[PDB]
Amino acid sequence: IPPIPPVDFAKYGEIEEVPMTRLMQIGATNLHRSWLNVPHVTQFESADITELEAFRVAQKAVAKKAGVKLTVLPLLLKACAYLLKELPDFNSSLAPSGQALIRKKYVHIGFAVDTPDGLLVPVIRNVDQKSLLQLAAEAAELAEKARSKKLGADAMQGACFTISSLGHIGGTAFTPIVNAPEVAILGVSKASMQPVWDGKAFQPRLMLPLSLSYDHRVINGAAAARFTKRLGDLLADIRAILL
Amino acid sequence: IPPIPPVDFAKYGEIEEVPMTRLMQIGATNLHRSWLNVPHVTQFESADITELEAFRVAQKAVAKKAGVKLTVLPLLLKACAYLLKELPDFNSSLAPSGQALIRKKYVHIGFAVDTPDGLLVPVIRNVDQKSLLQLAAEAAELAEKARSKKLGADAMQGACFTISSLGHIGGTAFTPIVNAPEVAILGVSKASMQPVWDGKAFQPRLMLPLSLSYDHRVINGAAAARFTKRLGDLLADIRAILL
Amino acid sequence: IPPIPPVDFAKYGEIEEVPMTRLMQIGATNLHRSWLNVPHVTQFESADITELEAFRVAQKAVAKKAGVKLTVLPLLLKACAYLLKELPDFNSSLAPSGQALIRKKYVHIGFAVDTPDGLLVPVIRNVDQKSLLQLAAEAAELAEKARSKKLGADAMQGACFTISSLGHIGGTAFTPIVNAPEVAILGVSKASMQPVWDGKAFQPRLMLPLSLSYDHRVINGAAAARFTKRLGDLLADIRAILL
Repeated sequence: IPPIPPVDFAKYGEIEEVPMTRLMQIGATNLHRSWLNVPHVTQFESADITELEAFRVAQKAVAKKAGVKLTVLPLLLKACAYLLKELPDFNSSLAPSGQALIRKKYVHIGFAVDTPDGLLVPVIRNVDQKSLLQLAAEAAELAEKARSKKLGADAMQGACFTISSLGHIGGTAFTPIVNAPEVAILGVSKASMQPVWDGKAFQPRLMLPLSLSYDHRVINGAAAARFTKRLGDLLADIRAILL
Repeated sequence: IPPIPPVDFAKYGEIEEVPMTRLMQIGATNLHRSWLNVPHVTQFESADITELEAFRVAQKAVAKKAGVKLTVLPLLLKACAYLLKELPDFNSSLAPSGQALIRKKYVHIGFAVDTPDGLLVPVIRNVDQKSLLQLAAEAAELAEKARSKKLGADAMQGACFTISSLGHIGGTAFTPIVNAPEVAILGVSKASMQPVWDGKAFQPRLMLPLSLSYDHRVINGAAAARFTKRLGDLLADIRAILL
Repeated sequence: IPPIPPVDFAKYGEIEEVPMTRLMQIGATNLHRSWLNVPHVTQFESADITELEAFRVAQKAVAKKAGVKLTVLPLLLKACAYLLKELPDFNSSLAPSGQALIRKKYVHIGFAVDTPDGLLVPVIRNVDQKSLLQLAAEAAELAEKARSKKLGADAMQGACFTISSLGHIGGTAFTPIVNAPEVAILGVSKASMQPVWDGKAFQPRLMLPLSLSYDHRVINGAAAARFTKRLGDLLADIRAILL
């Protein structure tokens, strides 16, 4: 792969060399290994979370009595675990012989935490088996452990899918990079009030933007549009997870 | 190109190996060969098809009397063939000497059909010369042939451009991968009612989302925005194809 | 990197070979070198420029008295220079030892001009130090020099960031390719009137679509969402540049 010509950057003005933490360099290498290895496609969709938000906000009492803050993330984690069980090609990996996929029978999901030294993706194990407030607490713990360099590498391992949420900073949608050997990563952005046709007039609904990137070798376009559609359906009525 | 480290996936839970059809493996290889070879950009645009939909729906009688179902696809095929004639760099390919483009003087277009064994892209030849109901029928035939493994490889050959339509499952936009040695692929998603400024108030218009990925080596950014703009214009009034 | 199988294209119809200008071939090579080398992500955002447009239009008198046309580009250039100073990782480059970043202490920005022979990206030096009408004039000069093959290669050098504006042709958003060894490129598309929730009803605001692609090795997802958010904030009130 042809390298970039070196440029003498100080010919154009003052420069200064800051160095990279080992975590950024590790990060850097893994992403470039994902990028050259995975033919990426991104599927955009946005979900109606007007009702999910109201749920979230009404349960602020309960959540505080349990010491967890309830955010959208445990609600995202729960719906994607249901779905990763319904559509198992998403919960799997290409075997190194290129000719089989390892379907994992377990659901562990990581999520991106951006710390000072770099990106960490702590994994929550068997997300399918935990409740909203369990997930809430654990997510929170692992994030502080991650910020405070106290996350032992055991916890960065063997995830089946990654969620990257930037809803807290902003943006309309992005195209995340798959953490190979996983096969898909959900990027989530800022929710906004949007007019939505109700058959007669435009209603304001709160809409969460979602960006699913996938490994096109394993997941085709119709499988991915069916996954973000189902996910949009589950987030608009989380009670469907009950049945 | 550095390979992905092998992970022992059964350390984290129960796994199961399902194998890949030869069609998926073929599929897989061709996409990775496209991905490493084509510097991709995706241009998003959305077109006003309120009038095209009404046309489509009013001609349901005619279409049934001819045995074809009229969908948006023959209407997409016709407009892109007009346009592939107007903007010939889109209907062409990079010569293997990297220093010339083969402009094709013919317009054959394929479209993605996702079958059980994998993705097939049957080609309709000389789309420029067929009418809406001819195109309607043929598309339909090739798709059933494709589902039923009866599509002879002659029909997967020598296309100039690909349309991938996921409007039937959902999604807001995606970033398709170019089927090299073609130079562009139109991805089409779900149409929705959207408010559109009429200079004075917001009108509800039915808007089709379009995602053109292209080979940035051959097509520059301004050529691609001019192609989806023209396409948006042609779909809002298909009568412009007449003149 | 596996090559594309050669196809005999004249088996399917009449072909014609047109050749590539040296500028397209140069262009072609640089993009493929960027693509294989940079793990790309694109961050979408859109900014409220209703007030910026009114400013622009009210100062048409002044601009004409100075001989410059005031467009959105000098306003984009100014806000990104402020911001490139606030978020210096965006104004920097990966050292060839892969383990340090060269932070540039200067702000020179290029912008894409698509000419007949190919894409040129003239650079305006020390954009941070020039005013709106200086920037206006210079941009304009360099563009005509670029169209007329009179741009000496000195002017295509040592830029820290690229803006590619296609707002003049159309489109909703695109995913530009980073001009390595730069680390980010802002793509800008067509502004449209959009309903925006004001807490009580939907107001029509003029919204500029922005698409920031970045080198994920150097910039993480949260840094990029913070850059397009800040940029959206600066374009909605350019007076913040004053303080």
